[PDB]
Amino acid sequence: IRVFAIPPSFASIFLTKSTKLTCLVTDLTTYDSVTISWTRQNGEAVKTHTNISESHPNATFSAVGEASICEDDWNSGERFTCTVTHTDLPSPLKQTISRPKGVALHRPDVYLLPPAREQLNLRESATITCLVTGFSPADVFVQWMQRGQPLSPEKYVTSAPMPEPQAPGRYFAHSILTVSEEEWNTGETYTCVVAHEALPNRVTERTVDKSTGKPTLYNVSLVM
Amino acid sequence: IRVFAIPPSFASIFLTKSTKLTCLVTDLTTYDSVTISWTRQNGEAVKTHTNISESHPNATFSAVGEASICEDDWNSGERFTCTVTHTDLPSPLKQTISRPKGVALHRPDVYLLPPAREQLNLRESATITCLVTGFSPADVFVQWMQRGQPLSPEKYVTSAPMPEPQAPGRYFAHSILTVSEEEWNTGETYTCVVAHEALPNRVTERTVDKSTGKPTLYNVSLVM
Amino acid sequence: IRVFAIPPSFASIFLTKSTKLTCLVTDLTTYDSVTISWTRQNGEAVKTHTNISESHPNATFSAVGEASICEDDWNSGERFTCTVTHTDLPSPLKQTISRPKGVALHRPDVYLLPPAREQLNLRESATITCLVTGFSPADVFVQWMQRGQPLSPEKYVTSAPMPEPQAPGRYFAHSILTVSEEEWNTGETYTCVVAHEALPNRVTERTVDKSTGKPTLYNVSLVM
Amino acid sequence: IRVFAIPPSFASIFLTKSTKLTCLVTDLTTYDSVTISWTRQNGEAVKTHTNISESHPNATFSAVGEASICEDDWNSGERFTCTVTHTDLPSPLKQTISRPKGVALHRPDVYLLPPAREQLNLRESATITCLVTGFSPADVFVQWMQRGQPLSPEKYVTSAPMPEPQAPGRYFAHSILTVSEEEWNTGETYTCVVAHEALPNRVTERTVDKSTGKPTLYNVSLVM
Amino acid sequence: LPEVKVEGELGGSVTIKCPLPEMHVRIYLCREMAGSGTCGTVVSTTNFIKAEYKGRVTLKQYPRKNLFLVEVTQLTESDSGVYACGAGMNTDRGKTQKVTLNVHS
Amino acid sequence: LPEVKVEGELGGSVTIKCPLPEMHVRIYLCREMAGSGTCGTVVSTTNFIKAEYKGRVTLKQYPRKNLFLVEVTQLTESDSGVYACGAGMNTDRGKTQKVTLNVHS
Ligand SMILES: *[C@@H]1O[C@H](CO)[C@@H](O[C@@H]2O[C@H](CO)[C@@H](O)[C@H](O)[C@H]2NC(C)=O)[C@H](O)[C@H]1NC(C)=O
Ligand SMILES: *[C@@H]1O[C@H](CO)[C@@H](O[C@@H]2O[C@H](CO)[C@@H](O)[C@H](O)[C@H]2NC(C)=O)[C@H](O)[C@H]1NC(C)=O
Ligand SMILES: *[C@@H]1O[C@H](CO)[C@@H](O)[C@H](O)[C@H]1NC(C)=O
Ligand SMILES: *[C@@H]1O[C@H](CO)[C@@H](O)[C@H](O)[C@H]1NC(C)=O
Repeated sequence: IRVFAIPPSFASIFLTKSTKLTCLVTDLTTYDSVTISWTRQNGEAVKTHTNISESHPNATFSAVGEASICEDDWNSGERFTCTVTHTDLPSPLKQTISRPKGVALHRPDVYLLPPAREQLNLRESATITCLVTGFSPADVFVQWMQRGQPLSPEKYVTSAPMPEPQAPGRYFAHSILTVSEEEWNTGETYTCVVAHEALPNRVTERTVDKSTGKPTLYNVSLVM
Repeated sequence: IRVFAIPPSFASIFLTKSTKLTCLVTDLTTYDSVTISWTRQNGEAVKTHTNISESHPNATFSAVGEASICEDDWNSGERFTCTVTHTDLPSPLKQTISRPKGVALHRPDVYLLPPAREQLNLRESATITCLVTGFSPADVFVQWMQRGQPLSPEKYVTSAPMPEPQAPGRYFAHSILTVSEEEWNTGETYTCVVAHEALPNRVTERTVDKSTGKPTLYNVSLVM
Repeated sequence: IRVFAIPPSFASIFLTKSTKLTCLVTDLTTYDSVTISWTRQNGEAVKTHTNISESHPNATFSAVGEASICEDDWNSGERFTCTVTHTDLPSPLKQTISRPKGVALHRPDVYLLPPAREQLNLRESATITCLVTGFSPADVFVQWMQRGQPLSPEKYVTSAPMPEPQAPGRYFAHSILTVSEEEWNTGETYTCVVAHEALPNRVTERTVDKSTGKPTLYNVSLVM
Repeated sequence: IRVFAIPPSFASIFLTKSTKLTCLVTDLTTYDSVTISWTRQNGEAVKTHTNISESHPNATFSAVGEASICEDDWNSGERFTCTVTHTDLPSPLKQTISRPKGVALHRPDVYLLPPAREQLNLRESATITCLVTGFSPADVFVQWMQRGQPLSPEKYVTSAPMPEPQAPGRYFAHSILTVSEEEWNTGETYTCVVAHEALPNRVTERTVDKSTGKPTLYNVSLVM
Repeated sequence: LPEVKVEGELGGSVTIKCPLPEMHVRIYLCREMAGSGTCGTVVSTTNFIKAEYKGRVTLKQYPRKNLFLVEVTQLTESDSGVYACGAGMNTDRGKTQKVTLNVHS
Repeated sequence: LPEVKVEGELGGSVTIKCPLPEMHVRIYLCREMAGSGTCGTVVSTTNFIKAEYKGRVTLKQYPRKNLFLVEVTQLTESDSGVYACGAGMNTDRGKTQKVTLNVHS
């Protein structure tokens, strides 16, 4: 008997604006006519749990329970309880998931770096790098927007938050968007919007273009 | 004999992260033994109000009722009515409150302007303008950030959305921040942030500093 | 049972070169056989009104009375009262109208601002700002002149005097003129003129063109 | 018997804001207890004629009659009449003065010129010249304001409007302000405000400084 | 890059065919003034029809074949030049397709 | 041109004597920062008292002897430099009289 409860993640909440939680039931046989429901701390009821996951062909059972709620209830400290009943396990099953209170909050620092000159010389492809460092806890959502329209999510790769080597409790993450050099050389502007639950508006945007960082060459000083 | 309510505004929602339903009574002589409750289209009641107000000194009475609910229902358009019972009226008055469902949406365009040269000659102060144009509906929120920390709202002024003459339906607004000529001539980048429903993350930031329109490629200095 | 009057404003005086005394009736059911006359502190009557108004469709009646007199007496503070006679009221109502005699006077400061660079990239339009600050009382008149000929008032917008946070008593106002990026890039000097009582001739003009902040001593051109 | 009536001049009206007209009685003996009064077209009365001119020691009599009126009455076409009674001439005397209707109106053109280089080389004094040309009729009021405060009227000299040599009906005038060279070389700004009853706001201002008109010397063109 | 080299007749109307891209909201049919290296927007999705073309042009977008069509009603000698169409806030840095126009009369 | 070379003591108050000119409405007691060639207005008739000097200085004008007097209450090491006083909108192009200040403690 193994039933998994997945608390909502900030990345998913910001991505879908439709906060959801899942009670995944596994380690059981493929039996139909199951009963799954989500209940609050005081034992109330929730909406219907539609879109039940299909059974797996490897002699495993999958079921999901979705409870539509609003973020203030989840983040106010209220605790949820999942109800699972089955013929194999007639005893009711209860699981508790909530926010892990008791952690300090810090704001990330975003640094956007241009492609390497040697990479540009190949006159083939270019990679812009976004470095998010110093944020705690580990729940950062990174997205790339070219001209106000987000690029296909399959164009960039983001890294899981690995602990900062010198700073205990704080973390860092990476994000690489590979663009064609021709586009980058035409002045196309790219920005790295990052969402964290410690930022003032929980949103922050840093941009980069071919002219960003280039130094001054001529220092004309005409004297009379 | 009227009861006027105050529906939650987008500015209040984005400022407090809490949508609230509130209604006040007017044109009624001051009395007591009055209970105010909030109801919804579904029919069930909601949380109880608190913080009873006082009696207006112009021979009128007003009662305030607070009810905190999910903003999704307010956006969805749920019908919310507050019921007030008085002595002179035999039947309690009903006040239905709902958001207008269906408005052309257009993202606002922001433009920051640096202080005039003739103003930076008295060596006393400077005024920076954040100019928002092209946005429907007329629910916009503007605030100023310095060095990643918001400033006090008692040092800038924001106007009300005035309709655009050229494009009918579109509106425009203006925000002015009064700083010191010293501070402005000592770097100090200033950022105006605008929140609107048509915006992708409902957030938009722009910055201007003393050196913003420079070529940054050459540097001409006339010395005598 | 009220009769509200409209004293001449400084904006109207400077716009028409004719001070006029006007009063309207309100909260009275529509009727007829009503005569309106204007009287002064000295006691003698003045010219007869013309252009009888109509009946408001909200069960209210309004009568308008015009009287043209020298602005010097209005400034001097002569007491002007219009007398209206109705049937329901047995005694005609008296409405005294006088200018507040004694206000701190401060000349307004004007600042014209050129359109933002990011706006002159869509090659569609441009907005020029005339900014008036530091003036008491709140009677100011702004209009735009192009090539010595005034423009139509249906292509610029002026705000109402909003109190200055820093200096109490002082006010500020803003006027925006929407022109074309073409016209602005083809010279075309634009002038905003401000009329206030504290001004020496009650007139103040300033102009800005495409080339205003240039050194006009050297001319650097980067060509590749 | 010679009695002179002086219609108000636009220069005096703009200078004093207290429009006045004078009925000067001359060619009589120094006799006291005279009676002089001003009357309108319909025979009404005016205010008291205070400040009677003193008799002259050269066996001539001087008397002035002042009637305080407002400009719209004078400029609306209404005609005035002066009443003079004396022992030597018991017969009443009447004089009619008004605006000379039937003349075209044109706006002046103002050109402000800097001092001559040779005059500056003397390193002593400098003279700024204001040239007002092409205005009809001949009633122009010229004034000089350094920093918003008018300079002493005894510092500059203005010329009477002489007919334009090539343009019939139009006139031109001059005005010379002599300033110390030291002041002019320190960037002191001077302006020439001219008032005419054909200008849009009846006011126009042209300014001049040491840097006004100086041409560009350096044309730097750096190429890569 | 591509040139329709569209042709027409004096009077009547002519349709300009230009590609409708995605991830670009502002769509314009700029006119290449080619005077001081500046292009003036004739029409846009932001709603701006030049005064000289007011009441004579329209822009309809429909992502069926990834195409947006712009129609010019009436015709004048002035209507015989280049009308580069493109997207993005910067008008001079778009001009995805170039086209030419003339008059046959 | 003239220098009062006014002197004072720590604490208490010191009065700065500067000429009150005519045909000039704005009267200021600018402080010569002498950093990047810029002078910051300490006080003015337009009503602007620097934050560091807020509630400690005042400006009274009376054309009796063509003089306006400015009093500085309290005193700090910071209050030991040049305070050129002048008139006109441009603060750096006035500075009619120059003065120096110090502290004796
Ligand atoms: C200084 O040089 C610049 C660059 O040559 C001049 O800018 C040109 O001005 C003309 C009109 O006078 C325009 O037709 C050109 O388009 C401008 N060049 C660019 C690159 O836009 C400028 O006019 C010169 N200054 C003066 C006073 O003549
Ligand atoms: C280009 O040259 C100018 C003139 O030398 C530099 O302006 C100076 O900047 C420093 C601070 O960096 C100030 O202390 C000076 O007051 C400035 N000079 C003037 C006359 O105000 C400018 O900084 C140079 N540009 C860069 C990028 O260094
Ligand atoms: C640039 O020129 C200015 C003025 O001549 C000079 O002060 C400065 O040192 C120069 N920059 C460098 C890096 O030498
Ligand atoms: C100034 O320089 C520009 C750019 O090199 C050039 O086009 C122009 O002709 C020059 N001016 C004169 C008067 O030669």
